[PDB]
Amino acid sequence: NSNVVTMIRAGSYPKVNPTPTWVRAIPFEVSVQSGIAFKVPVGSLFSANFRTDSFTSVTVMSVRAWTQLTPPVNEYSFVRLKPLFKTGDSTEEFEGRASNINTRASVGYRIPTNLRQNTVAADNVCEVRSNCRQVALVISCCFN
Amino acid sequence: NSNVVTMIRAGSYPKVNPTPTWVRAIPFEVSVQSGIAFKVPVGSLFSANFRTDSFTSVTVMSVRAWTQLTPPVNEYSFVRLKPLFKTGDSTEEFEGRASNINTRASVGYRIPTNLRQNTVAADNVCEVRSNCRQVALVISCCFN
Amino acid sequence: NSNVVTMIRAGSYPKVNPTPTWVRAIPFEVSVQSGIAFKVPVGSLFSANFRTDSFTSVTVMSVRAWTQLTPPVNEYSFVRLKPLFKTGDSTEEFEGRASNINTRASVGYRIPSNLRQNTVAADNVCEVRSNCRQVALVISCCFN
Amino acid sequence: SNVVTMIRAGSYPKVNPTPTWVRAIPFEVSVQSGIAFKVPVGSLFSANFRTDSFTSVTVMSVRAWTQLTPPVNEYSFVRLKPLFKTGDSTEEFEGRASNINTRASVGYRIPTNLRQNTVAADNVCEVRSNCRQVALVISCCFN
Amino acid sequence: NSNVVTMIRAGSYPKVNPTPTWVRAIPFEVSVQSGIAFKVPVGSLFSANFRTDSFTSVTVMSVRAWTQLTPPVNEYSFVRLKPLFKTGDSTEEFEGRASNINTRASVGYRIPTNLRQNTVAADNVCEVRSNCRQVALVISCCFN
Amino acid sequence: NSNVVTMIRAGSYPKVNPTPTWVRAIPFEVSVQSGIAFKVPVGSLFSANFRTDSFTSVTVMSVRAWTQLTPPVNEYSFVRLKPLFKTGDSTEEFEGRASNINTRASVGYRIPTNLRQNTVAADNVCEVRSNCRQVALVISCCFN
Amino acid sequence: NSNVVTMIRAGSYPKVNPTPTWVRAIPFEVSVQSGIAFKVPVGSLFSANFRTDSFTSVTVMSVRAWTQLTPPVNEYSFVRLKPLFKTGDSTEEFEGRASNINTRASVGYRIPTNLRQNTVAADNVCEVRSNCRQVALVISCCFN
Amino acid sequence: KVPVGSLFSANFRTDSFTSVTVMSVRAWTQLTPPVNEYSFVRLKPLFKTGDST
RNA sequence: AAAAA
RNA sequence: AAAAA
RNA sequence: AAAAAAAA
RNA sequence: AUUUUUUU
RNA sequence: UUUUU
RNA sequence: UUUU
RNA sequence: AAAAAAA
RNA sequence: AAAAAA
RNA sequence: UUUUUUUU
RNA sequence: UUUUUUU
RNA sequence: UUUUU
RNA sequence: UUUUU
Ligand SMILES: [Cl-]
Ligand SMILES: [Cl-]
Ligand SMILES: [Cl-]
Ligand SMILES: [Mg+2]
Ligand SMILES: [Mg+2]
Ligand SMILES: [Mg+2]
Repeated sequence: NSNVVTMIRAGSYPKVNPTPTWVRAIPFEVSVQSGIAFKVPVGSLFSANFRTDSFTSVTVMSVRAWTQLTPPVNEYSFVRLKPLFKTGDSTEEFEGRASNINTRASVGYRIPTNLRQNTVAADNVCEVRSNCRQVALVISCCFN
Repeated sequence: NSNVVTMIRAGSYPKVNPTPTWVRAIPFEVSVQSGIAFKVPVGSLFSANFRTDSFTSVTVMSVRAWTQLTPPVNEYSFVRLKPLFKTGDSTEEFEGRASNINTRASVGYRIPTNLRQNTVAADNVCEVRSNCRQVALVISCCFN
Repeated sequence: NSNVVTMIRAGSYPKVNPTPTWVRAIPFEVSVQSGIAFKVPVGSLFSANFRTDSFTSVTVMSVRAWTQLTPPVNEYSFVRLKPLFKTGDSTEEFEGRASNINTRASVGYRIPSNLRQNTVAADNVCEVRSNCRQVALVISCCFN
Repeated sequence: SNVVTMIRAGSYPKVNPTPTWVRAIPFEVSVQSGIAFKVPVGSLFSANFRTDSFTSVTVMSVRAWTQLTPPVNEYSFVRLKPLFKTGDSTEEFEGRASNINTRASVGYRIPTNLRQNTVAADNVCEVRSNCRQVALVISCCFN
Repeated sequence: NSNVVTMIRAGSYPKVNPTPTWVRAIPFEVSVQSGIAFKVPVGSLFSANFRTDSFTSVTVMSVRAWTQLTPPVNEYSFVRLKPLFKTGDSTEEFEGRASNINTRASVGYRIPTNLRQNTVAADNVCEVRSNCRQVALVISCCFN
Repeated sequence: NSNVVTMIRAGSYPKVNPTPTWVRAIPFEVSVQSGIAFKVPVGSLFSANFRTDSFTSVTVMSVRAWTQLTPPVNEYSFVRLKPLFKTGDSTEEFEGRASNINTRASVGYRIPTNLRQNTVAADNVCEVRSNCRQVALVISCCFN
Repeated sequence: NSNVVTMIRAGSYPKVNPTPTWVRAIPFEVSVQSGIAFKVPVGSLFSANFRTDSFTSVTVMSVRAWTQLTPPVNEYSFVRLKPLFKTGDSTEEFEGRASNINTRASVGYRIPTNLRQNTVAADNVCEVRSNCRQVALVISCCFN
Repeated sequence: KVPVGSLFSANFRTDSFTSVTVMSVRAWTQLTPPVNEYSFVRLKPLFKTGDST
C-alpha cells in the first residue's frame, strides 16, 4: 500500500451538503410509573448527548424497549408499547415479559413504510407501561 | 518421537534479539466512582505481575471491560468506554448494559491500524464509566 | 481497511492468565577455559536482560553453541556439548569444528520430548569444552 | 439360545491382577482469602475413589470450580498454578464468573512430557480464590 | 505437540462419579479335592489384591479354568465347570482335558445376557472338578 | 561394483561425536527367591559384557522376563513384573505363566514416552517375582 | 501412544547377542612431520574414548582426512592418503589441497567391498602426508 | 542515537526534505572488531510515541 | 446405541 | 515413529 | 508448537 | 485412534 | 547396510 | 570402475 | 529503469 | 470502510 | 498477523 | 508468470 | 441513503 | 446355542 501522500486529479466542483442526514439508534431512558403510561417525547432524540441537537425532525423506523430497574417484589418485569402517530394514535399494546425476575423485559415494534413521516420535538413516539420505575429505549430512526 | 538426544548440524551464528516483542492481553482492575470517569493509565500494563516490567512502550489494539462488582440496588450493571489518543481524544461512549442484575456488563472497542502507535506509562488508554465500583479490563496490546 | 474505532460486542468474561508461558531463543555467552568442562547453569536463562526475571523454571528443547573468540595460534576453533539431566547425565560429546581459523565453530543437540522436563536455576544444562575462551549459546526453551 | 455356552480356551494367558485405571476424580479443598493452597496428590488415593491401592499417578489435566459463594458484591474467581517436581510453574490460569450466583471455572492441561508419576507427598497445583471451598476434577492415570 | 501447560476453557461443573464401574479379568486359584466338587465363592473376586475391595457386587460375564498343578501319575489333566445361579443352578459339566501330561487342561463357559445379574460374596460362581489339586480361574466380570 | 579404492571429494570438516548413543537389547539373569520380590538394578546394564561400561545413564523403553530355571515340583512356571520409577513406583504386577511345566514363563511391559527418562546405576527398573530360582531379562533401552 | 505402562504378551525366549556389532564414524587426530609419511594404526580406533575398547577387530569402509593445524607460511594446506592392505599396500596418493590458506585441506577414499576384511590393532589403515603438523581423520568402519 | 537529520543532506539530494517516513533500517559494521573478537551490532527502534526495548 | 476418561 | 555415514 | 484478543 | 476386558 | 518392538 |  | 524479491 | 436494521 | 520450528 | 510505491 | 469519487 | 470339527 501507499506510505506517502498521493495526488488526486479532482475535476469540477461537486454537489455538496454541509448538513446531511444520519440514520441512528438512540439509547435513552424514560421514567415510567406503576399503572401509568408515559408518552415518549420525540424531543428526547434531539440532544447534544447524541450529536443530534442540529436536527429538528426525525423519521422513526423501529422502537425497542427494555426495563431499566428491578420489578416490584414477587413480580416479574414487563413492558408495553403503544404506537402514537399524528394522523391517529394506535391501540396496540406490544407487551414483553421477563421469565426471570433478575432479567430485563423487552419488546419492540416496527413502523411500516407508509407510516414513516417526520416528527418534531412536540410530537410523541409511543406510550410506555411497566411495573419498573425506568425503561431503557433504543429507537432506530433517520434524522434530517 | 525420538528417545535420545540428537546432534544439530548448526551453521553460521544467527540473528538474535535478547529483548523481543510480546503480544498480550492484560487482565487488571480499576476503581470507579459514581458519576465520574476514571482515566486508565498505560502504566498499569507494565508490571512484574504480567511479566511486562521490562517494557516501556506498548501498542494497544483492542480494549474490553467487565463490571467487577455488583451494581447499586434496583439497578442493572453498565459500563462505558471513551477511547483516548495522544493525537486527539475521542468522544465515543461505547456502552454495555447487563440484561440480568446478577450478570456483568461488557463492552469493548477496537483500535484501527492507522491509530496503533506506542504509548508510554504517562499516557492513558481510555475513560471508564460504570455504576459499579470496580471494572475488569482485558487490554489486547503489543508490548515492544 | 478501517479508519476509526469500532464497538466490540463483548460477552462473558473470558479465561485470563496474567503470567503466561513463552517460547524463546535465549542468547548468552560463557567463559570457557582450555581443557576444562564448564557446566552451564540454568540460572543464566532467568534474567531481566531477557525479560525472563519473572520465571523460575524452564523446559529446554535444544541447545546450540558458537565459539565467541578466536582459537589459539595455528589451530581451528572447536566446541563440544555434553547434555546433562537431573535423571541422569549423558556422556555424548557433540563436537563441531571450523574449517577456517577465522570462522566460528558450531554444534547443537535436541532434547527429546521424553526428556523435556523443567529445570530450575540451581540445575545445569550441559557441559561446554572449547579451545576458545568464550562460547556463545542460543538455547531454544519454553519458559513457564 | 438364551442359555450358557462353552468357550474353547487355549493356553493360559498373560494376566495382571492390579492393572492401571484412567479416572476423573472429583474432590474439594478448603481455601483461604489471599492465600494459595497447595493441593496434595495424596487426595487422589482414597477408598472413596476405589484408589486406596494405588501409590502413584500420572496427571493429565486439572479443572477447578468454586464450591461456595463469593464475598458480598464480588464475583467468583479461581486461579491455578501448576506445580512440578522438576520445577514449579508461575502461570496463574484464572477463570471468573460473569454471574455472582454462578461458579468460576478454569483448568490446565499437562503436556505429554511433564506427565510423570507423583506420590502422595507431591503437590499438583496451587489454588487461589475468593470462595472458601473450590471443587476439583482431575483427569489422571493411576498405576 | 505442546511442550508446556495450556489453558482449559472449562465451563459448567460436569456430571461426576467418584465410585465408577470396572470391567476386569480376575486371576485367582482355588484348591480342589479328588472326586469332590468345589463351589467357587464370589468373595474371591472382592479383594485388595485386585483393587476391588471397594465393590460389594459383581456381574460375571465368563469363566475360564486352567489346572494349576500336575495331574496324578499316569493320567492326563482334566477340569470340569458347572455353572451356578441363584435363580437355578445348571447341571452342565464343561470339561476340558489335556492332550499332554505336562500341559494344563483348559475349559470355559460364557454367561448369556439374560443371565448377567449381580452376585455377592456369599454366592457361588460354579463348581470345579479336577484330578489336579489346584485350579486357576480367570473370571471376566463387571464390577459395580 | 567397484573393485579398487575410490577417491572421496570431501568438503568441510563435519560435526562429529566420539561417544554417541546406542539402542540395545540387553540380556542378563537375576537370582530370585520364593515369595520375595527382587529389585532389578539399572547398574547391571552398564558392563563390559554388553559393551556398555562407558555409559552412565540409560533410557529404558521396555522390559521382558523369562524363567531361567525349572519351577518347584508339580508347579508351573510363573513370573511377575512391577515397574519402578523415581517419580513414583507402580503397583502393576504384570504376570505370565507357563502352560507346560517344561516350558518357561514369559511376561513384559512397555514404558510410555512421557515416562521415558534417564536412569543411573543407583536406580531400579522393576521388581521380579517367580517360583523359579532365576529369571532371564531382556531390556530394550537407549544408552546415552 | 500411551500414558501408562502396558503389558507385552511375550512369547518364547528369542535369539540374543550381548556384544553386537557397531557401524561407526570415528574421529581422531594424528601428528605428522613435514616430508615424512605417517602410518595410521588401526589400534587408535579401539579406545574407551570411542566406546570401542571391547572390540579387537574392525572392518574399515572409508577414510577421510582434514588438516588440523595451519600450514607453513606462504603455503596452502594439503593432505595425501595412501591406502594400506594386509594382502598388499597401494601406491595411490589421494590428495586434496585448500584454495584458501585459512581453510582446511580435505580428501578421502572408499574401500571396495572385496577389500572389506577385518583389521586388528596391529595393522595400519593408510599413510598420511601433509605440510601441517596434525591431521584430523574420520573413519567410517564396522566394529565387530 | 541515530539522528533523522543525517538523512537530509546535499550528498543524498535530500536537503529539500524536512520530514521522512522510515520503513526499515539495516546496519553493517564498517571497521574491524577488536582483537580475537567477532563483529556484532545491535539496533533499538526509537519512536516519538514510544521507544522500543 | 461395549466399559472409564 | 526411533538409531548410526 | 506457543498463555493471551478474537472467530457460523 | 488413551486405558481394561472380549477379540483372526 | 547395522541395532532395536 | 580411475581421473579435472 | 528504481523500494522490498525475482526461485 | 463508517451509523443503523435484517 | 508477534516468538520459537522441520531433509540443499 | 506472482507482484506492490510518486512520473 | 446520505457523504467523499 | 449347545454339540461333533
Ligand atoms: Cl519499551
Ligand atoms: Cl549467544
Ligand atoms: Cl554408517
Ligand atoms: Mg569454511
Ligand atoms: Mg462454589
Ligand atoms: Mg568480524
